[PDB]
This record gives sequence, structure tokens and C-alpha cells, in this order.
Amino acid sequence: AKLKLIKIDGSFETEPVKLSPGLIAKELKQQPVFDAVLVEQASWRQGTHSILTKGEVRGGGKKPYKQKHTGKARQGSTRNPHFVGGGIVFGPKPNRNYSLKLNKKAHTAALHTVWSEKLASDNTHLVDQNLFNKTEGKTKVMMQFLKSAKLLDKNVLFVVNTLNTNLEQSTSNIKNVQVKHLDKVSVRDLMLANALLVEKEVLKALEGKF
Amino acid sequence: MKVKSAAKKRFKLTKSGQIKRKHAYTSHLAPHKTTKQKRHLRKQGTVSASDFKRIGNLI
Amino acid sequence: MRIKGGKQTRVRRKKWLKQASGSFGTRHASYKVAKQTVIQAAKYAYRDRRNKKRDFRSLWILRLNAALREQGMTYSVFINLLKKHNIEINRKVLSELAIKEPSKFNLIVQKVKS
Amino acid sequence: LNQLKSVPKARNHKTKTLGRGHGSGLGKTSGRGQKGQKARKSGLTRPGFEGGQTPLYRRLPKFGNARKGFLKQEWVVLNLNKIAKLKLDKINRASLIEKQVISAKSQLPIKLIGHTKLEKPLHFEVHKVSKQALKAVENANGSVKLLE
RNA sequence: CGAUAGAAGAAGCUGUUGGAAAGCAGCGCGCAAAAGGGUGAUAGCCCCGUAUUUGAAAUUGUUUUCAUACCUAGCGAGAUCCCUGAGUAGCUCGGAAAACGUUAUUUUGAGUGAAUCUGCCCAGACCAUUGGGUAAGCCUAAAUACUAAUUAGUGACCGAUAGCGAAACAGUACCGUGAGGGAAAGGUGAAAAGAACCCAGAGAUGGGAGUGAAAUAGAUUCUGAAACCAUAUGCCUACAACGUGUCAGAGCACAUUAAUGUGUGAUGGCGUGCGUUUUGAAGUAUGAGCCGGCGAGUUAUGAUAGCAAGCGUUAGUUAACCA
RNA sequence: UUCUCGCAGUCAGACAGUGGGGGAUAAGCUUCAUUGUCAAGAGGGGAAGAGCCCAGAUCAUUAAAUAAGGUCCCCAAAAUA
RNA sequence: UUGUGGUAGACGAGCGUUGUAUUGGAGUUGAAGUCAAAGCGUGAGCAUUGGUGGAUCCAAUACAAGUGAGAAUGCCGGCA
Repeated sequence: AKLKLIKIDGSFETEPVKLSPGLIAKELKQQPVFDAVLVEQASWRQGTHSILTKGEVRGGGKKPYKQKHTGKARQGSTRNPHFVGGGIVFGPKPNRNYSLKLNKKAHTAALHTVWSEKLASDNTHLVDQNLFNKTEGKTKVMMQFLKSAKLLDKNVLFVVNTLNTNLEQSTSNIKNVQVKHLDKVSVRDLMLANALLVEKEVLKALEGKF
Repeated sequence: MKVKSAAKKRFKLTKSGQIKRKHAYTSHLAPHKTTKQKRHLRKQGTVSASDFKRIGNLI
Repeated sequence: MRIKGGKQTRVRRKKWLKQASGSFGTRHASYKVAKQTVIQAAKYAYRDRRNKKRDFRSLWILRLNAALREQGMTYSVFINLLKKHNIEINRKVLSELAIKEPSKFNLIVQKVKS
Repeated sequence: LNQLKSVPKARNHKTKTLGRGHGSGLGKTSGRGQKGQKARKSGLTRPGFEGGQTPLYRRLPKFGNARKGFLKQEWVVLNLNKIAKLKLDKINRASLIEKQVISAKSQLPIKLIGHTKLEKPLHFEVHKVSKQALKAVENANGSVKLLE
């Protein structure tokens, strides 16, 4: 599945660039990607959810009740999970973390498989340093390029390895673009985007880890 | 979650578990055994499977 | 995170009170009584399903014997005239329905006479 | 596997929850028996209790140990069967790290164990040779030097 | 270099639903801002604004650089010269800590009490060899918890029987003398455009005429359900011992979540409530007035087992820490 | 049904028949073993009837045979010597 | 073929459900939601329509459950 380079206008060129073997996998596995997105998607908590249990609520314990010569229960405590005193034995804690961990070899297999799938999904046209230059700070030209090839199906995630002022100025005021670095990646991002752009150089760099 | 020292002082462990215990009539009284009984009650012994997990998981 | 859903209980209450109907006093107005009365109504339905077979069997026996006694025969004797003679698949309920047909039981009693 | 169609391989086995109805499984019965001490509040008693029964651990003598206040020094052992598919003449400490054999912080003397003969001409250094192991390495047309 | 005043700072029209648009449709336009909200429904370009962008009058702080007190500083030869932190080290009756339960080690409540450098103590009793260093004088930045307190910001943060006793004029009223204990709270309507005129009525109050897009937008208040209290529509409906019921069902009123339709019921059969804990209850064993809200099987460090997955012949796997 | 394994429920039992011990062959009585019942499982029958007899209920049915047992009426069932 | 009685219990099939992210949609030319009907389901439920309300929710794979109310001589509130 050789991929042809594309220009900033949307027209292709005469060089269909060969795909590095550092992304194509042998067998497709759905469990490593599943638990990788499981661990990555979580941990949105900021310790926000916190409640006071019966031992954490404020109050002076006393017994206004007398068991004999009364109709209600004894209930020598007033801050109960079922009275108006409050305090539930079960609730959210600011210390729960739900520890999860991913190995090295399984992570490598999952990343290689997802690189094979995303490179062969054919939702990408290769870019080069030449179109990186002569780039205005306007996001309007970026939108012109995007709609020239009309990538209006899914959000597009570019992967970059070198920083340019045009890149930081542009690609920042559009609802349908996102940019990340070669090693600043996570399978959750790839499967969420379902559309991406890749530069020529990073293929050989990623070939190393395979 | 520790290893119970006070209970582990009375047994030995071998390959693939197989906890080993001692033989009674050794501490305070044993003028009541035959020579056969004296020598075989100096040797070692095994345990039952009724508490096998409950002692293996604990000790 | 606190879970909502203070309405699903009332939805279930309305659904289960929809089953109950035609109840006197505070039996179609109290949901706690409504649950028990719905259960008892379902058990009464089960009872009817297990009872009506025998009930209607005895009903047909009595209704047919009422006619049979007029002809001078009892039900026990009447079965014998069909058991060995006049080989048929006719039923007690079938004979009771045929009672509603005039001059046809006469055909049956002259058939066993033949 | 996208978040509108993501599926696992073979997972999602049954979980346990007992406070959500009887017909849903283990309601007020809860599976905790009836009229018991462990069944009541603060059940699941500590290990080391039999409910008043006399245990045997305190009714049993203690095993012998002729080494109190001292420990047996650890020694690295190169098993002959395992070393069969390895090759390094004149074993030294500074190279077994690459082969995942020796530890970074170790001064353990080497001991040779096993009559399971290997399949290559190798000259080896060890602090101790076992007689059966010595015969096995003699049959391996190699050599062995006795270290300290 | 900030902080405690600031300031510059891009980009839209037409028709429509419409009471009102912000929504929709047509063509757009900017973007370094299509970050967030309001704006008469459901706005990137209407604003608040924002990104970006700089500023301190006056004060304080973080340091950098410069000139610069103060003192900081080894190698050779002798000499049984002197010194090297005395009630010191020790020993006894014992505590206190040391993981220790007095034992190495440290300190002392009561006593006695040396030595010198070849000295002392120590190397979990102790001596001998070996080895450490010469306490018993003193300050010492470095990593320290916490946010009472502040800024900037965030929330698979609770949302008015929740979140803090306290969204609110909360520890408030109030109770106990007194320590102490300790309630109740939101949303009119787009803009009050807060119901003018009239009527009855002593007034209060209500009802018509109005405004307001809507008066289920009228002040009670975002809406406004069941228990509870009456009412009328079809039928039954005051000689019958009924957990007021079931199945059939005359007869009557209907005409559908349109269907072998629904509703009531003169009448025949059938017809010892529930959760509880017990040898076992119809139970006359308890408990429940009803309705509605609420209300109780979890987390952390893990281990074991089943399943699943990675790797798997010299295995797998990192803790901490760091980008 | 035998082997391992995880999770267990009972752990204060009662009822019929027999052999019983106790008692006083007085006890639907206490305590033992055996055939069954329940606790774990409905129904039909006998005046009501959990443990007595007949027993083993996926369900709909207004079908058949019928189990013990019953046949003047209640209510299904016949008479003759 | 056994079936399909069943306490405790082991055990399978699952559902509803709030929030997360997509994937999308619907929406004052109608929404969450109230009431009713003479529906769909083996069930945990789903509805459609009508009044009713004049601004928000849903549908399908996964994620974590302060999660699912018959009594607790339950508490609160209202009504007796």
C-alpha cells in the first residue's frame, strides 16, 4: 500500500513513497489496544469527588433518646447513613487511583499493530518539509488545504518531529485539527482521531523501535 | 499481611509445599512408648488434607 | 458522582398499579396494598387455571346426567352402552352440547338400540 | 475498535453484588449462613482462631535450627543443564550481566551442580566441583579450575 | 524578574420560523482569537471578551553582575616537652528508648569512682589477635509536613430531604444557667410590561374589562403527582356474615394503544395477608396509618485461584527517581 | 457414587411405622437405629386438616386413562341377589 | 435422552441505570417531564399517541458504578 506524497494545494506528485516496515505488523490483536485505551482513557479525576463518612462528618455525639418509654428506636448515634445526620459508609474518596500498568513487550506489539492499521487505513496523504515552508501564520490557508482534499470525515491528527514558527502560529484555531509529536502519542488518540497526517522522515525513525 | 512467625516455628517446608510436622510425646512426658514407638516417634510425619489449603494459604 | 433516577421508582409504581383495577377502598389507592393484591390476583388466576378443568368436567357430568335420568338410565349405565357398543369418540362435553340440539339425542339412544 | 464499536477478545465475566435484590442473586439471605458468629457484624475473623478449639501449633514442639544469629551465605550456581546452551570460557563476574546470570551487586562465589552433561568444549572456573558434576564435565572434554 | 492600578488587541449580512433568533436556509468573512459565557428559543464574526501583546507612579520581594569589610589556607627536621572537651569512662541496685519485654548501645533516681595517645571505648555478653576513631565544646543552608492564608486554574466535583450545622443576614433563632447542643431556605416574568377601568363587598378580598407574545407568564410563583377532601358521568346500590376477592356471568353504558373491544355487576362456583426469626404459624408471636423522598456490601497495599493477554529458552518484570 | 479443586448450607430439629431405652405400652412425650415426610416439593382425600393415605405440579387447554378411595343430597358417581 | 418442584446454597442468561469519550441525531414548525389509553416484551423494560411544558435529551459498542427499595418497632416531609 504505497502512499503518494501530496502538496499544500492538494495535488499529488510523481513519487509514491515506499512504506517503512517498522509499522506493518504480522497479526492483529484487539486486547492489548483495548487495555491500553482502558488505562489511558481513565485518570480524569482530580481528587474532586470527596464525601464525609460517619467518622468524618462534624457533630457532637449524644443520646437524646431513651429506649424505654419511647416509640422510636434507640439509635445512640445521630449521624447515620439513613438519618438526617448524614454520612454514608460508601462514597468517593480523593485517594482512589485504580492502579493500572502496561508492560513493555505488549506495549510494543500493540503500538506496532496500531501503526500497521493506521498506515494501511489509507486516510492519509504524505507530507514533506517543502510544504512546511512558505507557510503563512494564517489558519485560513490551513483550512484551504484541508478542504481542498476535504478531510471532513473525522478529526485529523498530524504527527511532527521538528518545530517551526508557522506550525505553532497556525493549526490552532480549527475545530477539526490536532497536532502531536512522534513520541508524544497514545493509541487512544489514534483510535479517537480515525484520521491522521504523517511526514516522510518519521517513518525511518519509527522503523527503529519496529 | 505478614508471615505468622508464632505459628511457622513448628513446621518445615519442602519442594512443592509438603509441610512437615514433628511427632508428639517429646516435651514433658514419654515413659510410655516402645522401642519401635520411640524410634518412629522420633522420625517425621505428614499432615491431613482437611486443612491443607487453610494452612498452606495462611502459612 | 451522584446518580439520578428519582423517577424510575414512580414509573415502576405506575406500571404495577396499572395491573390492578376495580379495587374497593384503599386497595386501588395504596401501592403497598396494590403489590399484594396483584400477587393474590395472579395466584387466583393460577388457581382458576388449575380448577376449571375439573369444575367443568363435573358440570358436564351433572348436566348430562340430568337428561339421562329422564330417559330412565344413570350416567354409570349410560357409559357402558358406549364403551362396548356404538364405538365413538364423543365426549361428555360433546353430549352436553348435543343436548342443546333437539331430536338428536333421540338418534343416539335409538342408535344404541340398533 | 473505536469508542462506538470497541469490543474485547473474550472478557466481561460475571461480577458479584449482593445488596441489589433477592432474585438478582443473594439478597437478604446474602449467602452468609444463619445464626453464626462469623455471619454477624464484623465477621471474617482474624487468622489464628478456631472458635475455642484447641489448636495444634501450640500443642507441637518446634523444629531444630543449629544456626541462630547467622545466615547461610548465598552462592551463585551455574546449573550444568542450563549452561548447556551457553558458551563463555573462563567465566568472570564482569560478563554474566549481559547473559542475565549474575547480579549488579554481588560477591557470591560460584558453585558447580549437576551431572547433566552439556554439548560443547568449554573451560570453566568454579570454587567447588561436585564429584558427579566433575565426572559430567570430564565427559564434556572440557576443563575446570577449582577456585576458592 | 514579578506582585499589588492599567492598556492595545481580527472577523456578517439577507429571508424565514417567529412576540422576540441566537435556530434554520443563501452567500459569506476572519482566525495569533472556531478559548468561555450572556445576549427576548438553539450566536467563532452582537458584546462581555480572549489569544497575542506590553506597562508601575509608590512599596515589597526573587536573584544576576560589579566595587568591596571579615577571616578563611600546607609541606620538612626535633622531642619519653605540653595539649587534645573528667564525676569522664566505668561498676552496682533498675528503669527509658533501642524491632527488645533493660541485653550489645545510649541516659540517669541512689551510691563509689581511674587512666593516658603504648589512652579509651567499640566490632548487639565478654576477653585475646586484628580493625575504627580519639567523644564527653559549639552553630550549621540542602530534601521536611500543612494550607489556617493568597494568586492563576481545574473538576466521569454535590446540586436545594445533596453539597459544609450554614447556596440564604449561620452556628442563626432557639434550648439547656452553663460547658454543650442546635432548625428553614434557590429559579416571577424577555423586559413587571407587578393585574390601571368597572363591579360586588364596611374594608379586606374576589370577579369581569386590560397590559403583557403566552395570565398555567398574576406575585402562591420554572412546572406543578399520589396519599388526603369533596363532586358529577354508566351501572350496582339498605335479609346480608365475604383479607370486599378470583373465574364465569344475566342485564346495562360504551365504541378502542381497532381489537376473538372496553367499562360496571343481579347472580353460581371457587376462595385461612405479608418481611422476620423458629421443630414448625393463617397466627391469637413481633412490626408496619398511608403517601412520597431518602435509606445500608466499598477503597488502599496484596496474595491465591479461574479466564484472557504479552513474552517465553538462559525468563519475565521494574519500584523509587528523572524528561 | 470414585480423584483434585473453589464456593459452600445445616450444625437448638421436628413428624409417621416398627424394634426400642426412659416413663406408667398414659403421653401427637424425652432419647437411639431403621422405611419414608419436611426442613428443601405442590396437589387430591377425608368437618376443618404441611409431615396420616394416595404422591411428585414447564406452561395453555372446557381431551383420555384412571392412583388410593368413593358412589342418597349437599357434590361427580348403581344397582341387583 | 433427561427434561423444566425447589430452601440455604453453587450455578448460567442478562437488563435497567447515572456520568465519560466518541459516533450521530432530534429538538419553541416541540424537550427533559406529568396524567391516560382498550400496546410491545420470559423479565429485568420499551414504548406510540393525546392533553399537558414552552428548553433539552435520546439511539447503538465500550468505560466506572455514592447503582436498582417491602417493611430496618427505618428517619424526614405531607396527609390522615
